[PDB]
Amino acid sequence: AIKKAHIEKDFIAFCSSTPDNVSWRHPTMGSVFIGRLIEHMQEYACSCDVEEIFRKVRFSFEQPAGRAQMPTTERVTLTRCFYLFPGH
Amino acid sequence: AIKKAHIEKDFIAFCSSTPDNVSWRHPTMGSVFIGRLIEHMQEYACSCDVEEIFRKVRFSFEQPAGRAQMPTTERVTLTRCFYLFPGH
Amino acid sequence: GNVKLCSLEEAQRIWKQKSAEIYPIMDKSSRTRLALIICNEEFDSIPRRTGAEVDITGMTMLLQNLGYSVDVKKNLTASDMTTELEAFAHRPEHKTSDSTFLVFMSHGIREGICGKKHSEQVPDILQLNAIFNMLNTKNCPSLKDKPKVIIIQACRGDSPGVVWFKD
Amino acid sequence: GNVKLCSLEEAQRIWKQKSAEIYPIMDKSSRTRLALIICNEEFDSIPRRTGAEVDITGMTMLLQNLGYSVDVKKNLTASDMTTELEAFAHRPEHKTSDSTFLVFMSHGIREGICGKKHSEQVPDILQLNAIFNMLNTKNCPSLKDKPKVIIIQACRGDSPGVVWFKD
Amino acid sequence: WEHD
Amino acid sequence: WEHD
Repeated sequence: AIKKAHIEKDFIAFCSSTPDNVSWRHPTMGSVFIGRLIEHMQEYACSCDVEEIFRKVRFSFEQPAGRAQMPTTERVTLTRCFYLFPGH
Repeated sequence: AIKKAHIEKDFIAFCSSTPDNVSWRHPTMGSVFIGRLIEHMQEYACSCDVEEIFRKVRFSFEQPAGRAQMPTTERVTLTRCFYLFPGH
Repeated sequence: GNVKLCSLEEAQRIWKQKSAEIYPIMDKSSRTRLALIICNEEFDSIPRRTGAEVDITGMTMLLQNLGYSVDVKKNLTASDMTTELEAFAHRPEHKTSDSTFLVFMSHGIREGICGKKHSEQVPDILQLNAIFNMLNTKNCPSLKDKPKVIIIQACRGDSPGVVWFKD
Repeated sequence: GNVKLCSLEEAQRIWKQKSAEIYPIMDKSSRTRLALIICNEEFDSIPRRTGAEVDITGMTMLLQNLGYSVDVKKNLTASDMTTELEAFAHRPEHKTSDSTFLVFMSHGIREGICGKKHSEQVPDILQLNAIFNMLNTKNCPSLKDKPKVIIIQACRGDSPGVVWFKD
Repeated sequence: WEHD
Repeated sequence: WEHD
């Protein structure tokens, strides 16, 4: 037979900056957002769910290092924690 | 002297539905989103941070009860967990 | 009241596990927390939002038990909402608050919240980014580094939000 | 590889604490995880995004070590991006995947991501809601009930994002 | 039930 | 450093 399902669900965007604002990039270091997302990913993917890891990223941009930037998490419809259980 | 600060930070929206979609309401029961936000708030405010509580709300809308609805968390810039430590 | 209270023991356990990444809380004796509820039940050209009265009663009690002074506003126009917001952003109580809760309830479309005098041919909506704009560090420094939780109960369009699948 | 691995013991501890609210994981032997990286370094009327090459190298290795097959696409136009997305949404590997990662990197404005042939007077941008639209339950049922993480590295305008305060 |  |  047929059943109804939610048209939009289990999504989660993570932008390098907040609306109206720019994001930084270095010719030999790449984007700060990226290098940092990676750094945190490599570090906490084993114990923290994605949402938490994203927060931890925002937190590292908390003290404005001149090249100020504030990463935003948007349109979140994750109804559960998403751990990446790296290693399997 | 003067220091720079982030123009946008520590925000967090929580909408009753996803974009393009409606939300439900009952004449003698009010909005489901609301009654449910409250229910969860009363229950987990003591042990879970706001973000987590919001997720738990989305999760209760996971199985489409005819009057389907999916709550979205948006423009999140919370760099830390926000526990409401009710009771003090 | 009806909110399950946090026991001193568990509070410090929570306070211990990850103190460095928690928004600081202000002492119960001195803080003056503010919360704003804007609800539109009566409309000039749209079906009345019957049931709002219960949502209002609901949120208000909740916020209060959470430690917030709740200012309630009913049936406003975008203009009025934009004004009330500028007012709330200027309130002196925020200087001694640790967070804030904004709650909107009314009909809505994909672009924003519907004000009382809204019609198909003549708009009266509050763009969502405007709320975020009026409460940021520039327009409301009293709340810098403090939680600003916006809760919205409004339609985001007309679609019923579902698709069918076979089984 | 460089990712700190999750030990069986802690994995089950995590699996124990709140099993009911975790997205299910598919067995390592059978799953075919897909990930898509769209990066625009070369532009026809905007300064080259020097440094992209390092971001690409960065994300790709990461995703792979996370267990994802990474498909990389460079310097596309909104059209091309919209096409590649429809393609990715139709890939058969998703049927046997448990989540997916989409990564965009390029200049951008407040409304969307910039495509290769973008200019001030003649737009070439991919509206953000379009990405969410093409990967939802209707246009991509293979991913229903599965994590869809979009990561975007792009400017959202021209403002420098800061305000001054006295001290 | 109605639409909000 | 540049603007993205």
